[PDB]
Amino acid sequence: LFPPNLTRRYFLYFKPLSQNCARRYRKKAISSKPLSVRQIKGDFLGQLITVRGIITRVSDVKPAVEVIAYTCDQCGYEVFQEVNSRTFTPLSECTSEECSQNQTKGQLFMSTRASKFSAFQECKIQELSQQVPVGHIPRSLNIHVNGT
Amino acid sequence: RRPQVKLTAEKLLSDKGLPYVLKNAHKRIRISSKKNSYDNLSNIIQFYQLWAHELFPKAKFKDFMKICQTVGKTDPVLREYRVSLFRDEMGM
DNA sequence: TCGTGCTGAGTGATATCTGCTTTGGGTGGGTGGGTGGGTTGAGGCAAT
DNA sequence: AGCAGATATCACTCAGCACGA
Ligand SMILES: [Zn+2]
Repeated sequence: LFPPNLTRRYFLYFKPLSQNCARRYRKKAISSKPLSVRQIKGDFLGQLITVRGIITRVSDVKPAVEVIAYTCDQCGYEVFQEVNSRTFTPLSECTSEECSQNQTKGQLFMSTRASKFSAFQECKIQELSQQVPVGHIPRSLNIHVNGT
Repeated sequence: RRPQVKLTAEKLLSDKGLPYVLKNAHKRIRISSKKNSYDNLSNIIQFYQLWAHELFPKAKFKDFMKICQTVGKTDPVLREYRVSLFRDEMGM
């Protein structure tokens, strides 16, 4: 009746494959191999990789909304919405069974008390001096930090 | 091309409706000689308004009243029901 | 003067289709403004 | 994609008459 993420009270993270363990079992550890910002290309998208560099900027901790809870003035029921994007369109009209049945036009109002939020921080990582080629300018890559 | 919701005789006669009013309307309503007249009027209107809301959320109270009026004037089944009620009470 | 349809066209109303425009950046302009943002670098000028 | 204006097709109210009571 409610999204699974709403009641979750934990965060999940992946620890890269240690080089020692990979070499013990005769395997290559792509995830734990350090890379520069330049070496991160478009073919690496969607993979678990490691980046080596110097942090140049960290933003303030802000709440990022994941599940939004609404209320019906007429119905008396609660609605939920899942956010997985930069932007979202708020609900305006009730979708409950009661409302629908009865034909009652009830407006939805946002409720921040019952919503789910996660701490968000945006950081910038820049190339080290020894990683830049000859006659090149350093590059930076954005970092998104969520949870604990 | 969408059927409108109406306070039909069917509705009125359901378990949530007139039978509901008869079953539990003396317990909740109480006119007190020690209370102000406005308070008694508000209590009666409170009970009937909550019942109406439960029954037929679309309309307001006054609107509900009006609708009730028209339904009662028009519907022949409702008339039967009412008469039945009255008859059964007169037989007691 | 109540009840029950049959007629009815009027007075709605609400469920239902037809056209912008936007972000921001010169792939809309300077007869939309510079107090709605951009905006660091070079250049010419007056007071110094 | 979202929003504001508009068209047109959807019902509902007061209107009034025939039968009989
Ligand atoms: Zn509702």
